[PDB]
Amino acid sequence: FMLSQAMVEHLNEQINLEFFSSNLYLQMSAWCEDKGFDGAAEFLRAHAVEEMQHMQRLFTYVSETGALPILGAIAAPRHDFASLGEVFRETYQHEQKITQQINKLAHVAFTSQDYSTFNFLQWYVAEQHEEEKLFKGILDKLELVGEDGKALFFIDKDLAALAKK
Amino acid sequence: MLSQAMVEHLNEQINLEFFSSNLYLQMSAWCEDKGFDGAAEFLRAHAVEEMQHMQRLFTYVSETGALPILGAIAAPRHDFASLGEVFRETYQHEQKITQQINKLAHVAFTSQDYSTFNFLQWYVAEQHEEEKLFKGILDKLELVGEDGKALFFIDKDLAALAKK
Amino acid sequence: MLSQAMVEHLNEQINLEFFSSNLYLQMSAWCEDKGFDGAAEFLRAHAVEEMQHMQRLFTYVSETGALPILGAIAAPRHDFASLGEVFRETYQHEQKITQQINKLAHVAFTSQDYSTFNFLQWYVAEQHEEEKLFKGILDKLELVGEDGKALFFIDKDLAALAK
Amino acid sequence: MLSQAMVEHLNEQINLEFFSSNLYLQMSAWCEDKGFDGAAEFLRAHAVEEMQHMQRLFTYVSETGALPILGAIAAPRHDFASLGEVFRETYQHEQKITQQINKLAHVAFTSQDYSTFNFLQWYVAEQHEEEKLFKGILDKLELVGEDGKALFFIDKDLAALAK
Amino acid sequence: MLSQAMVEHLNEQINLEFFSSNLYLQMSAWCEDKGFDGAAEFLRAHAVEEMQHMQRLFTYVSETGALPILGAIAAPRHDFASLGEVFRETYQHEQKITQQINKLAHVAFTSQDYSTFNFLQWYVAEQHEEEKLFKGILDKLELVGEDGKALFFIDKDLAALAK
Amino acid sequence: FMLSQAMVEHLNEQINLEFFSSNLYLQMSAWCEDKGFDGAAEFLRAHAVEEMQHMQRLFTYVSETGALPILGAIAAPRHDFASLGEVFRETYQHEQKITQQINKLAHVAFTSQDYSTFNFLQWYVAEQHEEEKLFKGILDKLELVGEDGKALFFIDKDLAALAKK
Amino acid sequence: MLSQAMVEHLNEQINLEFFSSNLYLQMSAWCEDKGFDGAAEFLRAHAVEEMQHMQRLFTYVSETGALPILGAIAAPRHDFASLGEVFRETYQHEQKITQQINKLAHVAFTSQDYSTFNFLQWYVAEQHEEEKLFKGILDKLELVGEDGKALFFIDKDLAALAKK
Repeated sequence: FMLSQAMVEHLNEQINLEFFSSNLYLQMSAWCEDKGFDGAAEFLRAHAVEEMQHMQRLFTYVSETGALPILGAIAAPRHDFASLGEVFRETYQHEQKITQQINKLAHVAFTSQDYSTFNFLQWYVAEQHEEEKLFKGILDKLELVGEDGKALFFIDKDLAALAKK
Repeated sequence: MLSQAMVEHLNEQINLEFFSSNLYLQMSAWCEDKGFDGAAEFLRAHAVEEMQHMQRLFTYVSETGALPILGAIAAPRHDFASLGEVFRETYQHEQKITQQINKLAHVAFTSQDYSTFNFLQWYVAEQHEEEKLFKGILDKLELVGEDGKALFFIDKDLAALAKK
Repeated sequence: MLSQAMVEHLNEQINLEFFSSNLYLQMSAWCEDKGFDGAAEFLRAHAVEEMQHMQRLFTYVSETGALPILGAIAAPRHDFASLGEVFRETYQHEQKITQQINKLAHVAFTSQDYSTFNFLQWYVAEQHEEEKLFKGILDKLELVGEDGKALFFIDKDLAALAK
Repeated sequence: MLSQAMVEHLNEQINLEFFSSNLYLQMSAWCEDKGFDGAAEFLRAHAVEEMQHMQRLFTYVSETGALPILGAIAAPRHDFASLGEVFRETYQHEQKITQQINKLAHVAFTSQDYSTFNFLQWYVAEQHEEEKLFKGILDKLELVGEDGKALFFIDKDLAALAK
Repeated sequence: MLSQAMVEHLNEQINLEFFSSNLYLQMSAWCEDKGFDGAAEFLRAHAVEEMQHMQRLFTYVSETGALPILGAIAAPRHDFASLGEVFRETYQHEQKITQQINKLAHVAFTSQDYSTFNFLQWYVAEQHEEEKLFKGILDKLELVGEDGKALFFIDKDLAALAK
Repeated sequence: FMLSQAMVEHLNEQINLEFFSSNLYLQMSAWCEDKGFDGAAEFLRAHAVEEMQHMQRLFTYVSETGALPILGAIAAPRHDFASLGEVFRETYQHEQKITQQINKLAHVAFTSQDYSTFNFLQWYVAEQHEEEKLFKGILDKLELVGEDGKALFFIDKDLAALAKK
Repeated sequence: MLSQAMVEHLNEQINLEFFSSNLYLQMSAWCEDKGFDGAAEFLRAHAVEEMQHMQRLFTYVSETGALPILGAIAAPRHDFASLGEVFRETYQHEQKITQQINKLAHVAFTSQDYSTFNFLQWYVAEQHEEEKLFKGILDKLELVGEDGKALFFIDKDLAALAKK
């Protein structure tokens, strides 16, 4: 009753998206590991964990309103990538998609006067702000040093450091 | 290292473990929705542990030099007729996992993949624990029955079980 | 500066919160009278909590430069049929408060009073918590029933919730 | 679920372990009776250890859902010729236990009962330890002989081993 | 020096205590098999306690200079009708042990074996404790009944008693 | 009596192999040091020490069964290598040989129903799992950054770090 | 730096030290096999220390810029007629080492390799200790003889000696 039926559906859709996102990042981390980029792998693995916490936070919110969060089938994430650079370009694009989705979600909550859900989404709005700075910076590195083996060797070390942080 | 067949089997188990976690998570939501917070807390913790079983296997495959593949995770059922059905289903599900681990252990052995056989022993031990735990819950339902007051007390026990 | 109308909206909410507090205090006394000390304890603490919601708004209004005004507070109902009714009434009441909070929020936004909208966010969040809490109690009544033994055990859960 | 046959194998081992414990306790009493307190202490602790091996198996069987069954326990020998014989009998007995454990392990594996195989690994390891321990005592008897002064010093080593 | 007859009395009690321990262990397994983990835990600890009573007597006999003798231990009953029967059997059994202890005490006194009489005083005291404990459990069964919900709550009390 | 005579022989053979392996790694470390790769040297030196502990653990196990472990003559390890990369390629190959030997050992223990020795070898089975990930990662580094002087300079620093770990 | 001749001599000593460690290790196994655990513990510790003497020398050669070369390590004998023979052999072996260190010290001096002469002083001091220790063990055997009870007590002393 606290959530409109249409809002429960939007939130459930975001829950499934976040879940898939976590799995994509995890699958990507396995690619990096496979290709000898352990720093990238550690970074993406931690990022997958955090995305799973985003999904969990939504799942919990939905239940707390008295509605029923519902996981559907999670699609199989892509597992073959061309290069480390492509992995992080795909991640950046994917994060932009997430930001766009969270923003649409906020707009819907607002235009329907669901101030509670609007209030709830502020955490995500803020969190996606941090994400884009982080992932753009990685692309800026690749742009700066290039994508030859030596460049990737050093970038991989910076990713290892970002993970521990 | 790992045979291609072994990699496929391990990836299938990684996928099942992921599904299992999602099943327990979905179940915890039904429990909470119906007011069984103890059950919901217990199931949530189990969904976390199952996700760690998933990760451990994922990491093992990677460490052998193979590429683990998550695949598509099936949708878990999201409705149950009663709290009893929830835990009858968890029990049957855990037996399935135990059976699947055993087959895997068998495939590892019969192909002389002793490293994988050794790895799988942690899971073999864990499932022994899992089965005692869930059988004990069914035993409770059987004992007190499944009326409202019964479930009320069983739910309290579940909340206690969750805290550890 | 708060609009003349917004001051009136806030002042009315101050009055509603005050009455809400007294309603819960009166209910706690019914509970204690009928031997439900767990329930009395819980509602007693809830009445205090609500008095704090009142105070927070009162202070906000004062700090904007406006004058909060406590009107007259109606007498709360003191006659209830059963413990179940007490908690159904409370859940219903909490839903009314939630709705009033949402209206205030909407009027603040509509007014481009971003300050008051911001301020009300604490309340929006609190009400999310409150409804989960009270629906949980109705669920327990539903599960266990409303016979004597049932109420006996629910009252225990209420005392624990109180702590 | 443990096979009907595996339950019987485990139950029989439970019984063997129980008797083994009693055998060592009875031997400890012979030792104390003959003035070998070191040896009595050592065997007494060994009887407790063996009772624990028993309990571990008993609990395993119960936890699988099956029913462990303590049968009747035969009376252990209480008449021994000498301290040397006591410890030769124990070494021989430990070898029998080791062999039974290995058979159980083999039956578990053969059955594709990977759970019980896994469980038995603790026992396989323990028996490795035990045989080194008991062979060490026979070696000492061999080295020193079995005259009174000899036994006097060996008994001291046994008390120390007990700690 | 213990009389030939007193050694036999003590040895027989050693055997009874051993069987008593095994009886309680077997019962604990029935309990766990039927889903009464509280009861299993309680009886399991009680079996250990009884094994200690056994050991204490065993040691006493040895320390007098006599030879304790573990005879054969019969198989305990493993088939019970219900939790209630398990605990009625235990209370009955404890009463038998109490009576045997009293007979031993009387034979010791009659023999002017003041040493053994003195020794048995620990047991006389323990049995006083034990009977209060076990009668308390029968009283609870009487109060609550033996339906499923009843047993559910009694099992909780047993687990607590175990701690 | 606990070990079959054939098993004592297999275990003694593994003991001599482990000993030679330790010495090979030690000799390799001296080559790295000689060629100015102190990080590699520190790494290989520590690896030689650990292999000596593997051998020691087997030696002790054999004695504990009541059999007699026997060291034969240890062959002279190769001391002339072409490059750092060859050193680590040889190490990786050698580690694969060790893994294969441990596996054959496990199979023999099993097929002869020596569950005690089978149980004992599980430690080695697990340990060799770790080894191959470690040494493959080193080859992946060489593959990534190349084998020019600058590349080896940076790889040598990573090996120094792996050693302290 | 080091003359080629000096490098050869040092490498030969590295090889002897490795062998020595293996001899004591092999001996410790015979001791344990015959039930002399004290002797086996004492000899095991000595095998560890000898392996450190090896390493110290290995590191010195490397540090001078030369390449130390391990060579093939001879097989140590693995059987002995009695515990007494074990320790008569250890004594003779230690004297050989002492003699070899002295020759080395002499070669260092006579070629004015003062750095190597200085390095070798640690070994010169250590062998003085070694000889007191092992001579003292023979003195024990001589004193109590080599019957079973004698060896039993000597073995206890050896276990004590090992603990430090």
